[PDB]
Amino acid sequence: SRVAKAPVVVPAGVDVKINGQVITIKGKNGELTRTLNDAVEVKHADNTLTFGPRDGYADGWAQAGTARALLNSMVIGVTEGFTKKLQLVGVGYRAAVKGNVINLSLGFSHPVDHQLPAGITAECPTQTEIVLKGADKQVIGQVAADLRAYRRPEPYKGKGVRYADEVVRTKEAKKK
Amino acid sequence: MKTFTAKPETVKRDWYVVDATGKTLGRLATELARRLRGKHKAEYTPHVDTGDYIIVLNADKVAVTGNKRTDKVYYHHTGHIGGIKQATFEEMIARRPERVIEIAVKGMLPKGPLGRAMFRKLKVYAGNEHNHAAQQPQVLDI
Amino acid sequence: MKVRASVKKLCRNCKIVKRDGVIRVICSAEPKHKQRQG
Amino acid sequence: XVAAXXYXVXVXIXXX
Amino acid sequence: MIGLVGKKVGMTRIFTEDGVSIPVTVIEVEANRVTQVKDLANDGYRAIQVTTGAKKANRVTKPEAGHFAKAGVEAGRGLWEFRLAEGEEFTVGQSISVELFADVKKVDVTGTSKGKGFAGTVKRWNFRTQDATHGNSLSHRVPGSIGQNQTPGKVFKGKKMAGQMGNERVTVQSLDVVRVDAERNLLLVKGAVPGATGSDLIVKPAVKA
Amino acid sequence: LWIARINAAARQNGISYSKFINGLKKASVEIDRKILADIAVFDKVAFTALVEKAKAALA
RNA sequence: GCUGAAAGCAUCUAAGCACGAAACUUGCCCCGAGAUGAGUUCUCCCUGACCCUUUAAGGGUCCUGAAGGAACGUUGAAGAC
RNA sequence: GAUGUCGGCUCAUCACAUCCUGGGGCUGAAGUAGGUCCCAAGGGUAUGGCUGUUCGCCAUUUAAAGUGGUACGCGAGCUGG
RNA sequence: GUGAAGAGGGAAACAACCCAGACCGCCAGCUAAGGUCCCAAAGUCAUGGUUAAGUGGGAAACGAUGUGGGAAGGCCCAGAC
Ligand SMILES: [Mg+2]
Ligand SMILES: [Mg+2]
Ligand SMILES: [Mg+2]
Ligand SMILES: [Mg+2]
Ligand SMILES: [Mg+2]
Ligand SMILES: [Mg+2]
Ligand SMILES: [Mg+2]
Ligand SMILES: [Mg+2]
Ligand SMILES: [Mg+2]
Ligand SMILES: [Mg+2]
Ligand SMILES: [Mg+2]
Ligand SMILES: [Mg+2]
Ligand SMILES: [Mg+2]
Ligand SMILES: [Mg+2]
Ligand SMILES: [Mg+2]
Ligand SMILES: [Mg+2]
Ligand SMILES: [Mg+2]
Ligand SMILES: [Mg+2]
Ligand SMILES: [Mg+2]
Ligand SMILES: [Zn+2]
Repeated sequence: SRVAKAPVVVPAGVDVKINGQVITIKGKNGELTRTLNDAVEVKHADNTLTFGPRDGYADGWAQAGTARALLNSMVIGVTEGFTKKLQLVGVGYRAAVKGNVINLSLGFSHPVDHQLPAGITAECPTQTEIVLKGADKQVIGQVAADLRAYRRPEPYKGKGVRYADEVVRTKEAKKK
Repeated sequence: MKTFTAKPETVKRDWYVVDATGKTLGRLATELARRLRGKHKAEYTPHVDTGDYIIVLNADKVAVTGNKRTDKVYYHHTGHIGGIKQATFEEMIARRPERVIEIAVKGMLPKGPLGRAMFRKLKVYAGNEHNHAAQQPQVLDI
Repeated sequence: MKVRASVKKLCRNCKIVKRDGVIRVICSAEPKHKQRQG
Repeated sequence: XVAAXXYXVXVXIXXX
Repeated sequence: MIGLVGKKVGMTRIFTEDGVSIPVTVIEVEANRVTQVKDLANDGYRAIQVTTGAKKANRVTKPEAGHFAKAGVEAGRGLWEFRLAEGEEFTVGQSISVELFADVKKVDVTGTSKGKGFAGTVKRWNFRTQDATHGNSLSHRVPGSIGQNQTPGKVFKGKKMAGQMGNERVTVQSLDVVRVDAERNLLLVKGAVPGATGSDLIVKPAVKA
Repeated sequence: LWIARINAAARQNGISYSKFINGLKKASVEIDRKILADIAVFDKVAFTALVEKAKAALA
């Protein structure tokens, strides 16, 4: 509704090719594509994109709002991109990036090596920090969740892979 | 005079080819059953097989409505004490697509020797190719 | 997780959501307030 | 239960 | 990988310098000759048919003789098939020796178990015997109850009962290879294998690995 | 049996049994089902004429 | 859980995407084309004359008897037969 | 005008309201070990002393010694306390 | 009221329920209860709605931004939520 009615202003240097339902957004950072729901009517007008419901579908507006939000993120992705930061806490917890594989020592008896997806690149400023870069918002979030899954922040000391912004609620050890 | 009766030795049968792509499972099956039995002919006789030969192509692309792709369950018992086996529609399509159509049509045909004979005139194929060009099947939009 | 026939909001942060065909109560503040109808 | 109190002290009919 | 057809020669032992006696089964693996190569185009699957040993000329039927003549090999005592593994190619008439198992380490041996004839439930299924004394009447090795009562009203399929025991195909898996002797056409494997002395054996690289 | 045969023959001419019977009644045709089934098998031209009469009455 | 509207926020779900158990389908072992829907591949064998009638997947005569099988005998770590 | 009773022995088969092993949420969950609820029926799941006993108590084990249905499963299968 | 002492059609099968009371014959017609996609006789009939749960095609107190309709009302360009 409100989300769908707002048009997405395509900035200069981004090419939007609409073929049926398949829409492709190409920019300097990369090229992203997806096929929209049949109930969504996407129109490219001037330097903006208008999303409206197609007749004959009950959901209609609901689908249009989703398509609008997705399309907006794609534009942002192919220009500035997205960044996710993870911080390690726990003493002995270290990370290192060798090419596209992230090697993590989370206090296990075996080494943990996580293979990165095609479009995601990573860097370690310090041994306890990982910064992910990419063009796809969904993919970058999935990778961050996978890394966090290995050692989720514990509730007594906060040790584990946590998001940089995430606040971890800590409790006391029973009583006495 | 007495009512006419079809003679099993003089029945004239024709060959047809049907494409199952994007057709509702049950609605397609009823038409197949009618023509296999011969209910569409004026010479219909309940004790004589007066139907037609039907080739079904693209059995793997048949359609079902609702959530029946993942919720329609096919059950069978092997005969051994436990022996109760189950398979969903999607699993059946993956393993043996022809079975889905065959099972539906069999349930709609008369039970007994004559019904089994009628079933033999149905040829179901998973793909788009058949090997019965010599029989010159005629396209049937059903 | 509290599996109950009667699921309801227990505090102001509790939210009612229907995932699949199950009514659930998710709470940001208290993990004890997580509930599933069943 | 049916057939108690003993029958043939166990063999049934006897005689047979 | 493909295997070879051999013959059970018997059992013995190998004393190691350390002082360990290894029970071994001696398998005579003579040269296996390829008689037919199955391909996907003509047969629908990939395999090789092999023959081994020798057969009296007067005992070879004309149908069988013609088959061997097409391959150009002399008649053997039987025919066995082995499924190919895609990266494996063989030609008709090629001879395969026991050297195939030079670096295999573990094998699976298939043979026909010794026949025990009609066996009772005690021997065939390890059923427990009932009391020998204390009043038992003619019921020392009998099966006992075979079902419940009226509700089922029948005996279930697969009920363990007396019948033919043995004389069936059996496979023993993961047997260590002890020695491969190409000169003597011998293969020594640790442990016992199914069959009696003189029986045909099928040796293949272990699948479980 | 007669009804089943009439149904098939009528549908070949593009009408259902139920509507066909109604049309004959409206056209005051009193041929019974035994005879109708016989004509449907032996004289297909005559059966077509019956169907046209039924269709005209229904119109 | 990720992305994400309906519901400018939130939200694992409605569209879309990812994980997840000795259960399920496989992978391992054995039986298995009476699977009457009776399948496939390789090899081997037979290349004669005449009549009759109701004229057809018809009957008969003489010649011929293959590949192979069975039977019989000596038997088996196979077996109640 | 007959459907033989309790317990034992032999041989079982199914349900899941799960005793063990597998997965998970909450914890007044530091760890170890627990409590409670959810998913899960693949396999596994004591021997003796006393008593006709089922049961129970006791001794010593075990990863555990589950709860029920099957004519309170099973005498044209055994026993007969 | 029916069965008993009553057949026929329907309710899958089903004395006692629904429809309906069998003098005999017919390869004629109209209807009742109940039905008309196939098994299996007859509408894949017409028009306007509702449901997404295979609800329909088993079950309560109670729980829930499921969704359709109706009459109010706080509140809102002194810019509401
Ligand atoms: Mg019937
Ligand atoms: Mg005695
Ligand atoms: Mg005695
Ligand atoms: Mg004795
Ligand atoms: Mg009596
Ligand atoms: Mg009696
Ligand atoms: Mg349960
Ligand atoms: Mg399994
Ligand atoms: Mg009992
Ligand atoms: Mg009895
Ligand atoms: Mg005594
Ligand atoms: Mg006594
Ligand atoms: Mg009386
Ligand atoms: Mg009746
Ligand atoms: Mg009836
Ligand atoms: Mg009367
Ligand atoms: Mg009428
Ligand atoms: Mg009909
Ligand atoms: Mg309609
Ligand atoms: Zn709360």
